This record gives sequence, C-alpha cells and structure tokens, in this order.
Amino acid sequence: SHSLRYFVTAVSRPGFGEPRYMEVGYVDNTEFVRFDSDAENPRYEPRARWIEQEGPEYWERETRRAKGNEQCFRVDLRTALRYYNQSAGGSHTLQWMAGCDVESDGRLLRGYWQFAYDGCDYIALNEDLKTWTAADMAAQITRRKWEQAGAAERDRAYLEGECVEWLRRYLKNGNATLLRTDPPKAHVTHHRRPEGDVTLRCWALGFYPADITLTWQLNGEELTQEMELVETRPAGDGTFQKWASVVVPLGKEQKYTCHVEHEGLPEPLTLRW
Amino acid sequence: IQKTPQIQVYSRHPPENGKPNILNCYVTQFHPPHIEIQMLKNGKKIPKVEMSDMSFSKDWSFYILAHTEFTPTETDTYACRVKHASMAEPKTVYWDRDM
Amino acid sequence: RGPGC
Repeated sequence: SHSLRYFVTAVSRPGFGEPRYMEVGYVDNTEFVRFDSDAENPRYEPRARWIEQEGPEYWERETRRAKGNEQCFRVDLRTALRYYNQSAGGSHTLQWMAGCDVESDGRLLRGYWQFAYDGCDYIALNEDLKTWTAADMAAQITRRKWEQAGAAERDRAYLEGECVEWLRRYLKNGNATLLRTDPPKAHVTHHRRPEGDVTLRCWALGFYPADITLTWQLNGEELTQEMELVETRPAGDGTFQKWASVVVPLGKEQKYTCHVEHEGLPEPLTLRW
Repeated sequence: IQKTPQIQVYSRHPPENGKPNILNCYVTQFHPPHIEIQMLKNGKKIPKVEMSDMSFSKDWSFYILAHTEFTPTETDTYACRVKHASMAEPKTVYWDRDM
Repeated sequence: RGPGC
C-alpha cells in the first residue's frame, strides 16, 4: 500500500517576524522533499538522490507553490486568532496533512486532507471526499465557507488525479531506494544485573523499511509482559534499529530465544545467547 | 504546555572505544514545536550539532533527529538535554552504550 | 507534486 503525503506546519512568533513555514513530502513514509522558510535561501530541496533526477522546472514550480502556501497560512493564523478570540501576542501552530494512499493496481484507496490548530484536530475531509468533519464551532465557520466555495471538489481533484498520478511516477523513478529491502542484522548481548539475575538484550540493526516485530519466547511461549521494548528509531543513514530485552535466571539463558520478523526475511531469524 | 517529549540517546554504528561513531538524540511526541536540545560530552555543550527529520506524525505531535560526530572512550560520558515548555525543568538523558 | 493552500 503506497502513499504520497505532505506534512505542513506554520508557527507564529510574535515580535520575531512572520511565521515559520515548513513542508515535508514523504513517499511510503520516507522523506524526499522539504521546504523551510527560515533556511538560508528558502526553496524546495531534494532529500533523496532519486528525486534529484527531476528537472529545474519541478523545483521552481514546487518552490512557487510552497511560497504561496506560506502566504495562505499567514492569513489563516490570523483568522484563527480571532475565531478563538485569543491574545495576539502569543505563539500558535497550524498543521496540515494531505496526501493519497493507493492500492496495488494504482487508483485511489484513501484521500487525506486535514488540519489541526495548536495540536488539536480542527477540520478534516471525510472518506467520501465530499463532506467535512469539524471539531468545534470555529471550524464550523470554515466548513460552511469551504462548502459554499466548493473546496471538496477542487481538493478531491488533486487527490484522485494528480497525487495518485505523481506517486505512480515517484515509485517508478525511485523504486531502487524506496522499495529496497535491508534485512536486519541481529545479535544478543549479556548483562549481569545487581539483583543477581541477568538481562538478555536482543538487537536488530541496519534494517529497512521500519516495520518489525521483536518477540522473546521461552519453550515456544511468547513473553509479552515481562519484555522491555524501545520505540523503533532512525539510525541516521536511512535504516532503523530496535532492541527488546528480558530478565532471566542465571544458568538458564540458553532456554530463551529471540524472534525477529521483517519483510526482508523470508523466515524469521532465531538466536540464543 | 501540552505533550511532553520522549528522548532516546543512542549511537549509529555499534560502539567500540576509539572508533569514530555518531551519537543520536531522538526526541518525539511533543507539542508545541519550539524545543531546545543540547548534546553534552562531560557536561560541556558540543558546538556542531546537526538537525534532521524535523516534522510531525499522524499523532499531530512533533519529532526531530539531532546528531553530532563523536568518538567514545572508556571514561568519556555523553548525554542529551532537552528544554521544553511542558516540563518544569530540563531533562537530561545519558547515553548508555548498551541501549 | 504537492497541494496548494
């Protein structure tokens, strides 16, 4: 299930100038474009080698779009201050997520287009791509205005047409990096704790994509409660890492086995200490 | 304010003394976006700290990747210190080479 | 390509 998504954020800063405006684009949850209004020379920039193959009219057109969006968001941050009747001297946040998920054939599966104010839901386009869900009375104003203007049709034109179409092109031109598969390299470390028992830590390193499951068995039974587990984290080089640990008696370490499941593995790895 | 950050301090490649690795500070699930991150070697701020992955998730909460070049030794010590409006005092997470 | 406003 592929996807093309854009995450947009504007943060006001009273007495420090105009709001900081940012865009990030992702394909299959992997970052590839980025815009930062506070950058030395602000323009749309490549963030993966594969997108670099696009010509200069692509970067100019997207830079043109980004700088226009930044202007629409300057207005909106002001429109939001009055709806909620807030002081003008404080910092606020407007976030915008938009994109398309696609099933194997190629045509749309779900369209997204939702906004959040100060970290809370504000308005979101329903699955029908025809109506809007508002979170409070402020967003009800926005809803009827966008209803009167016909915002769903124009927004739906993007999601079903262009978004779907360009994602199809991004996957063809970037398949080698996007759809690559890096199997995790696994190993187990030993750690004698003061209490007298042991911590067995099972590491997974250098894998892509991100999804993975670490599980500790004992004589075939999963030990999902006594297990410790960090959130999957980025290595910094495009791959990911994760570890899972358990506490076991000294001497019986060879009874426990760690199981690593990843789409780069035809079969789950199994390892002991 | 609202969402309190979560911090992990880890190295990119497996750590072994002398070899020049790269230390990562991973900060997630906070809000508002304004946040102050300092990476320390022996209680001394490191000057060249890069940023990366500044965005937010479906949660609406922000996350960011901060890293710097380093070289671990047996007696050295590293940590990441994060000042955010949702915490009364800054929070220091020390790098454990086994985590 | 991305969306506008």
